[PDB]
Amino acid sequence: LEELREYQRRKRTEYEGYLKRNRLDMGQWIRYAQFEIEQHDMRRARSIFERALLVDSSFIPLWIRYIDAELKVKCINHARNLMNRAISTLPRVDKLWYKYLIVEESLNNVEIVRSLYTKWCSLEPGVNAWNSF
RNA sequence: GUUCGCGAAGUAACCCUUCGUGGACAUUUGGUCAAUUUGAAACAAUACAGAGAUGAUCAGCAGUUCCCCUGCAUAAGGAUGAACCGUUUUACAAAGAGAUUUA
Ligand SMILES: [Mg+2]
Ligand SMILES: [Mg+2]
Repeated sequence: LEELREYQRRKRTEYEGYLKRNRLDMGQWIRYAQFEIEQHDMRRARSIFERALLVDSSFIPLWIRYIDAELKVKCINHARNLMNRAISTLPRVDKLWYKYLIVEESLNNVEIVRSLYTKWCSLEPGVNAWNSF
């Protein structure tokens, strides 16, 4: 196991030595987050995604891959109440509204999208969103 | 222990000693800390490594880090003080062509 244990120790010093000097570079935050997903450790992986939302919270390719981290392992309520934070942060962004719709379409409960489009039409989006409703 | 009053004793022109009693006066220090190995100075020596850029040899000054030492120091030095010069795949589709395939 120490073939793996000092492996996991050595890799975490290499990415966090880099992110120490570059709080930016959102691509390295995602890559170091994906390393901890493959270690089957979602407690550490959620930390890196929360630490990276502090640096930028408008870089929505970070948001979407944190939803994808939660749905691939099929932890569903952690991706559900995440959306109480995500679209209450950025109500104007299209893709954060669309992805929380289509994921609910594949989970097949249309009572939930009956209240989503209720707010999302009270919010007055524009032509491409009203037509999908 | 002092002093004021009281009660006696002995000496006694009520004075000096001594014993027994009431009140007064004076009133809460210090520790975050126990006296060698097991609750934490450092260096020197030895061994290895070697002090930027570049074809090569050199003056340097910065910035970045959950890096410091010397110095009164917001000065100036400390290899241009040190560590950084590694790794990098999805907001993702539009158009078409073939093939597979089913009411
Ligand atoms: Mg310097
Ligand atoms: Mg200097």
